[PDB]
Amino acid sequence: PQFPGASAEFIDKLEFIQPNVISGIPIYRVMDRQGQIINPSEDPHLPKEKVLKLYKSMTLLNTMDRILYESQRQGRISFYMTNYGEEGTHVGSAAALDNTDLVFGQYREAGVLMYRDYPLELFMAQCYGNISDLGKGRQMPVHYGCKERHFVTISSPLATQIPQAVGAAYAAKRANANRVVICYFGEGAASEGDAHAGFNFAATLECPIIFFCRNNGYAISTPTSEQYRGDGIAARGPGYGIMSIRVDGNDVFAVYNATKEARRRAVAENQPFLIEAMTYRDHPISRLRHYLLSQGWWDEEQEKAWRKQSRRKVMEAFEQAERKPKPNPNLLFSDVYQEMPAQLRKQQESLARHLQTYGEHYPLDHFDK
Amino acid sequence: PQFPGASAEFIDKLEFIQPNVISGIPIYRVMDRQGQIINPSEDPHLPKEKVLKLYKSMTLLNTMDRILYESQRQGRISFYMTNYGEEGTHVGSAAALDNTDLVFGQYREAGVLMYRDYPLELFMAQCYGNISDLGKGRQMPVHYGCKERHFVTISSPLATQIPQAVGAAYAAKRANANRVVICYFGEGAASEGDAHAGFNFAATLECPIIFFCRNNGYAISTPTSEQYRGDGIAARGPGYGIMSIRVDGNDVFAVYNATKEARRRAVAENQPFLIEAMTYRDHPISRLRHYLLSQGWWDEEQEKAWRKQSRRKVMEAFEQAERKPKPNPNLLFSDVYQEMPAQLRKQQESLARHLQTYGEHYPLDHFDK
Amino acid sequence: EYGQTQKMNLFQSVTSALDNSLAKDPTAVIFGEDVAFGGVFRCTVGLRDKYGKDRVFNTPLCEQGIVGFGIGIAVTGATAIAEIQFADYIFPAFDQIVNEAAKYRYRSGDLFNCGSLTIRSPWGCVGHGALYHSQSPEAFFAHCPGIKVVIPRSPFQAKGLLLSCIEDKNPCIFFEPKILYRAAAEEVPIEPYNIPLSQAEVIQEGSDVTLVAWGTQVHVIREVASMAKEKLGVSCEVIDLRTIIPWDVDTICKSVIKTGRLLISHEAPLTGGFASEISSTVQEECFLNLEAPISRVCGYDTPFPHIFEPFYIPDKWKCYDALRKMINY
Amino acid sequence: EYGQTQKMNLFQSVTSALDNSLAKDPTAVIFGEDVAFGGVFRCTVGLRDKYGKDRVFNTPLCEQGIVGFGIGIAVTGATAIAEIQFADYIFPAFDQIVNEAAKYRYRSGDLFNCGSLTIRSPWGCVGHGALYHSQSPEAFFAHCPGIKVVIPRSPFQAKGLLLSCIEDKNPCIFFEPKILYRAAAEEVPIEPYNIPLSQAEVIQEGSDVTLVAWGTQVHVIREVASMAKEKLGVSCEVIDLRTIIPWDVDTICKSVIKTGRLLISHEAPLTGGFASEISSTVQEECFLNLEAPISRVCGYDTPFPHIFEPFYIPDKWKCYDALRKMINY
Ligand SMILES: Cc1ncc(C[n+]2csc(CCOP(=O)(O)OP(=O)(O)O)c2C)c(N)n1
Ligand SMILES: Cc1ncc(C[n+]2csc(CCOP(=O)(O)OP(=O)(O)O)c2C)c(N)n1
Ligand SMILES: [Cl-]
Ligand SMILES: [Cl-]
Ligand SMILES: [K+]
Ligand SMILES: [K+]
Ligand SMILES: [K+]
Ligand SMILES: [K+]
Ligand SMILES: [Mn+2]
Ligand SMILES: [Mn+2]
Repeated sequence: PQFPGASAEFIDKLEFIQPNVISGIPIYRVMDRQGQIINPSEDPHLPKEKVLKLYKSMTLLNTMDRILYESQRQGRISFYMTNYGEEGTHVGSAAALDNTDLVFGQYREAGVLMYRDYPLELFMAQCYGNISDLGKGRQMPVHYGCKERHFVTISSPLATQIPQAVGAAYAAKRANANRVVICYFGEGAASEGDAHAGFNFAATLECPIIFFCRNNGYAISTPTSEQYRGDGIAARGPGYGIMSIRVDGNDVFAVYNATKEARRRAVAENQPFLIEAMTYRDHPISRLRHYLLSQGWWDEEQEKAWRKQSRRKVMEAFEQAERKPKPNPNLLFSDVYQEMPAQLRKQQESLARHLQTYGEHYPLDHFDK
Repeated sequence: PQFPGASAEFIDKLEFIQPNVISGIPIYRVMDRQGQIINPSEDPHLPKEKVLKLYKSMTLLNTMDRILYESQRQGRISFYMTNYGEEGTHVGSAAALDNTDLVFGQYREAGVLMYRDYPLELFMAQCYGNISDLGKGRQMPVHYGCKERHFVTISSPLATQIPQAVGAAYAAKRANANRVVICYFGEGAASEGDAHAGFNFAATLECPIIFFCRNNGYAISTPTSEQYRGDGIAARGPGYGIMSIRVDGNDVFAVYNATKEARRRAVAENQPFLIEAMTYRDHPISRLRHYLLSQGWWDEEQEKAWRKQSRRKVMEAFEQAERKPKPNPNLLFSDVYQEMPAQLRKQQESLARHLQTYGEHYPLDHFDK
Repeated sequence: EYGQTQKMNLFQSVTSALDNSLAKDPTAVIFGEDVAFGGVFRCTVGLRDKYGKDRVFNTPLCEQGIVGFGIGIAVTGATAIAEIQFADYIFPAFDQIVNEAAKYRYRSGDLFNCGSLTIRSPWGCVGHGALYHSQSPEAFFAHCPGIKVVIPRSPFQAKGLLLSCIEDKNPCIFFEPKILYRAAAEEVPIEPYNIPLSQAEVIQEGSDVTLVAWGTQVHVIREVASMAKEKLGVSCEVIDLRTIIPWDVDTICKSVIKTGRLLISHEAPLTGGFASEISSTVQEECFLNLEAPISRVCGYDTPFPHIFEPFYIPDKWKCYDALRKMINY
Repeated sequence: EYGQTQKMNLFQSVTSALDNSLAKDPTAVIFGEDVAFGGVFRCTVGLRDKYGKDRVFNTPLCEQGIVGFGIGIAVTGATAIAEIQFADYIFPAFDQIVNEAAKYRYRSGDLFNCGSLTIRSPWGCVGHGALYHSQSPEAFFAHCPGIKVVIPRSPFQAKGLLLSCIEDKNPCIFFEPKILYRAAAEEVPIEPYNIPLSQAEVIQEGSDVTLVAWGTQVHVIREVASMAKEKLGVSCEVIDLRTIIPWDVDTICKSVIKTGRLLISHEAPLTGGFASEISSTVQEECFLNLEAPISRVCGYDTPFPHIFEPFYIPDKWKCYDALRKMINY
């Protein structure tokens, strides 16, 4: 055949190509449910200090989740999204990145920030929208962002970050400084048009990006049977020309290995990689705990002391966060554009005049002045 | 593994899944370049009358193209899109449909209408925007539509028809009357978000639809190397759970066979099928002509007489179309909503008043009154 | 007046409309994200069990697909009631709404249409929704000939307007004020009834000033009328616009010819907001009657903030102060 | 004033701006559908050969991707100049523009931004473009705080405004009137120069009436000024708005305080069109000066038709007749 659109032979018999969904792409695993290494040639043999850091980051995240989830139940904060079941995918992949690799995500990615030593005070400041929040209290809780830790601010519209992450990866390529971009999203978000945009552009424009899809079988109430009919998201990668793998999201080492190799090859080859990590909506923390014990790297006394200390650190941050004032209400007007248009300043002055007269009717008590 | 998102085994070794683009999905062919049947078990053995109708529909389309393309070059009509190279994909697939199957498309689908006996007068009326145009002269040329022949009016925004065709297919399923929907689009249009929407919805919602992608290697100036990096569009179907095939678009019989089988199974099984037909931006007319000759079903005298008669019929329609007036300018206001809002009627009255006073400055000469 | 009623909040009134629709129209289907289990705001509770999984069903998470799919159902003549989970997430579908749904009938010379489409979506502020759980997008749609945009103020109004949208032969967007979903109930007829589209409602007669709003903001202006009467001895005519487009120009102009003053209020940002269209039109038609400049009391020209919401919204004090100044112009 | 000039039509002036940008900003890239070979309107001819395939390149056919990709480039600080092939096809990107680009700086507290993005797109009627080759979408964007929308009237203005957009630290949409691409040339400086954003230009002083328009419609109102002077002895002040948002309120209000009459014109449909925002604002600020109702002479509230275009557009006779009536009010 002589068609520029595809490289292929002729066939003289009519045969439709059938999807293989019943036996899909297999799920890569490094350690079993008892924390045992299954195949020694795949063991990354991470040193004890780093593995303890993976474990403490996961558990600290889990401690923070418990407390802020309760805070939400009481209306102390307006909203919360937990990380339960996603601690290993995020901590394990973050550990495989270079500290300056740029991260785009959404609602399940706090563990990346935790691994990058984001202060508990700042997670809280964002949820409370208090004066310490660098986001100036403008977004809903858990909409975290950190310029110093290369974690691009979350936004509620699903999948919009995917083609943006590809653009940042293209710019990184041009800048030539050995950086990857990683982009996290759920299996629900992968149904958006923007996912098809980002996957395709990353391949045709040859971008050093890792797409990290978390597939936990549900998008709110919708099971994956109503979300897609192919073999999950991993089976989509090859149709875009993207190298693809599926991993056990309860296995921090499998996540680490796959992300480390994707990062190495994405940066060297300027091509996208897709990792689909399977999780539940047999936990990553338990599994790593079993592993630590086998190595003689943890025990019940250490577990108790850390549980105690992590609760103390989170409660200290929690209490301070609740006691800080909210930002000055003037801050509602800045950063709409870099400068403030004259007409916008007029509106800001109109609010200042209004509060002068009717201020008793506003909760000024709580806001910086 | 116990993950609801995918059905798969574990694997204990890290292995990325690689796309197979160099040897892609093979291209189904029934007859060679000399019009010879390659594999007798695949010959549809269509009767002489139907095969002559395929040939005359293609050539008549080609005759009309030549004339209207020249008309466009002279500014007699404002715009034109030809069907060159796409005569076989459209005539061959149309022949495999039931006359009441609903067709969505865009700019390359006039042959479907031609096969369905759309009058030459009406193709012309749309291009000229004259009083005979059922579209009332509102859209650019070649934006054809026919309710009686179940061909949904074309619109310029690429790929928007794809999720709509899926919706019409869902509605057909519910209505239970053994109808398919077919949806045509190019390989460029397949990059749109709406293509990912329609493919996915058709699979999860189990819709009796044929997606017919024409891949001619180019979208305006853009070669497919800049459009995608997987194995064309056919290789995308399996990732959505869609049964998929690639065919030789210069081979009317291969197109016919694939569309006939896709239609049979889509309606029986309520599942989508994707056909990717490879064309050039070795012609379908020449190839079928060679076939007719081998059968003793055509010869040079018949070819001459038909060339003459088809030119005459198109020129008769062309001349009549140019001489008809354009529709009443009042028609610019109707059908915006089913009824006319009072405020819109006010605007229509404002134009009538304006023309009463300033009419000499408008080309009223040409418009119905 | 309308048969037996029962107390319903706004989400229940929506379910009642949808149920009545499915009962009387065998073609009708309801679809969108998470509609099957009853929806994130409970508007479709019970309907799948009652009418069948082929009629009340979840789609993949893809708004441009939801609307394109809905248009396709409507092209065959079947009633398509699409849900977009928050109005904030309607934008991925903007091209399918503006370029496709709105233009479908016109561009085909009425050979094809999607009149049997209705898109319903939660709308407006909710106390803590911030940038993407709060938006009021009606002005974006107001500039698009060929769609209708309708916004109710209460459960009784929601069911009557939604039934009219579903039955209207044009693609309709119906925005449901989410802060009212579980607010106070009122009596709502159990059987179907319609409230006409493109018809404002004067809910309180007045002689000194006309106040216009829609959605939850109608309740704000009702209160402002009360404050103005008590504090200023000023008599306000309070009007719920109800349909954004095509809008009831005559009812608004008639009121302003009587009062000579107009104040329009909406949660959406001032600039390019729908108040600008009403103001400009009233100015054209009522010019010689205007005693004072028409005032617009709207959201600021910013994204919708989380912690600053109490300071952002055009509340009753903002409306009252504007009114005071206008009465004194 | 600006160094050596040469005659350029509007497409050539755009190429000149882009070339100057790439020359002086090593980060800058240009991308979109069919830009590599020079573009369907020839705006990028020569640039890929001059600056390299990594800097001037084609994307897949996917507008929501083009804008999302552009935003991502800009998030790293690099200048991203995206093309959308016709403004009519900007809608697939509406969510990326409105929900993402416009809100990027605000929602992050200025930790991240996409100020270095500019989206350029052909705009406005072209004689036979019909529904999808003709649209003027500026009002849809005007209701979105956080983006700027800019529309030039000539080659000199295009290059100066486009350079300002590219350099402005906010995401800008720059609409190029396609009917002017190969219309008359004028002298345009070869070297870079800027024209300020959010600044209207009074191109002709007048005392009896203010006329406001943008894009090609500026030429229409210039002619209307001439007709009014010759036929009515009426002196018109002619103003090109140039930036749709943030718009130059002061220059327009100052002119109307002087003249006491205002007529605004645009190709876009009347309802929800940007004329409504100007009218409502001028009415608020200039109320006591208004001798006559502010008039809006716009496209009708329909999709943009093919064969009926000559009857659809707010041409010089439509503008003149409105002006005559206003002068006589
Ligand atoms: C464009 C858009 N539509 C809908 C939503 C509402 N929504 C918030 S989370 C969610 C489910 C997301 O599922 P998935 O991507 O699988 O992530 P998971 O919650 O399972 O981690 C939905 C529909 C949204 N935020 N954005
Ligand atoms: C949303 C949108 N973007 C861009 C265009 C401009 N456009 C008209 S045809 C075309 C190329 C289409 O390519 P393909 O789908 O491969 O069809 P082909 O022309 O090759 O038959 C483009 C970009 C359009 N009509 N709609
Ligand atoms: Cl959300
Ligand atoms: Cl086009
Ligand atoms: K997002
Ligand atoms: K289309
Ligand atoms: K309807
Ligand atoms: K910019
Ligand atoms: Mn999920
Ligand atoms: Mn093509």
